[PDB]
Amino acid sequence: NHIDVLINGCGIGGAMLAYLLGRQGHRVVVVEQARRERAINGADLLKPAGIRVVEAAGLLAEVTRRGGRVRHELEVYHDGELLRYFNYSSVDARGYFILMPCESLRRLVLEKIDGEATVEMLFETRIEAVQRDERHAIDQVRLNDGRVLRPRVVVGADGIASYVRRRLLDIDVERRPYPSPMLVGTFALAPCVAERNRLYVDSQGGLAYFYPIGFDRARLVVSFPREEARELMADTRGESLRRRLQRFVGDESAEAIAAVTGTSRFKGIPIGYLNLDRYWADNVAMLGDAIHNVHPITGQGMNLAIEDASALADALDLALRDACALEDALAGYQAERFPVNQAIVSYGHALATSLEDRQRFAGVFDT
Ligand SMILES: Cc1cc2nc3c(=O)[nH]c(=O)nc-3n(C[C@H](O)[C@H](O)[C@H](O)COP(=O)(O)OP(=O)(O)OC[C@H]3O[C@@H](n4cnc5c(N)ncnc54)[C@H](O)[C@@H]3O)c2cc1C
Ligand SMILES: Nc1ccccc1C(=O)CC(=O)O
Repeated sequence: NHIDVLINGCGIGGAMLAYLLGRQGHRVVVVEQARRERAINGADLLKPAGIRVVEAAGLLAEVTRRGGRVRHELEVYHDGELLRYFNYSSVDARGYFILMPCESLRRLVLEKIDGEATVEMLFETRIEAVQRDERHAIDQVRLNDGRVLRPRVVVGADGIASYVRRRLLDIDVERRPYPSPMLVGTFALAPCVAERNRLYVDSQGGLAYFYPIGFDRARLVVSFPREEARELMADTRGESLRRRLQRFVGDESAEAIAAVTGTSRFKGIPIGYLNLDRYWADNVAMLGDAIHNVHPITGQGMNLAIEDASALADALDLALRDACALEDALAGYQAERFPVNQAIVSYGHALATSLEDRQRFAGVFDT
């Protein structure tokens, strides 16, 4: 019943890790509490560092074949006037980003895992209990199907409310909510949205970000102070939201506003602030939202899960092929990822708290 790696969670992070380890013939069991087909919804953005992972995994061609869109521009408006235009390819030819729904990319990765004979995905399954040895390493894990496994490594890829973090590592994280929630809705695609990503903010705390997703749809991500957000979502025919948008979204995006036909299909987006001091202990390591939570205004939640998965796959491959001890590989993982994750967590908070103040917001961008 010896395996190399037990991964708790089959989100984008855990799926990517499973796939990269499986490609090397490592014996992997992935435990996921949900059904495989549970349509989750998540982040839509891949940044250059995430794209590098997807490309190295051999998946980049397939991403655009399945509705992923290459982009290299963003317009940012404040109080209806253009504050910044960013052209990410204006120095770096490979500066581009990709818009790809998390669930589409995850389905692609699962299709690859289906072809890897050393990886076993267990859906509608959870860990029940673990047993530690005299060195304090997890050596036996019992699942709620009664299966017992003996993994060399246990990974928490189990997201924002990580079971591994809370129940195996005994970490409690301080909750510090933001006063403005964020919501995302999917609408018909207007030509203006097809043309260029446009982010709008105003001095009263409003945010509206319009961008295309898949072949023939568009997202609108909004943020308002909580009580206002409540009132705008309550008028379900969308008239209050559309008129609030018209206060800070100019006519370039008028057709995108008109596409907002109601509010009933908006979904909340979680908003945390976290970067754990330790990404690992003993033979247990964590990735993605289990270890950090970035403000979703950064767009980077999926991207950082993928970057972490790739780093952790590198570290675990070294340890499992006996190129170094596990504790040294896990320390190297943390050395590599902690600074990157820390910068984006700090930057997300700096963006979210500067929105209303035009000069400060611009200053956060310039870095
Ligand atoms: C609707 C929505 C919109 C979002 N939009 C944005 C955005 O605009 N910008 C942004 O930066 N981020 C956004 N996010 C956050 C982003 O998707 C996450 O950062 C990303 O999914 C993290 O990936 P992960 O693999 O670490 O965790 P997840 O994708 O959360 O995957 C974790 C997996 O673990 C499983 N799991 C949990 N507990 C257990 C258990 N006990 N046993 C077994 N399995 C378990 C879950 O079922 C899940 O499949 C959004 C999230 C949502 C839901
Ligand atoms: N990148 C962003 C910038 C401002 C507001 C929201 C987002 C996102 O929410 C993108 C995503 O869905 O990953």
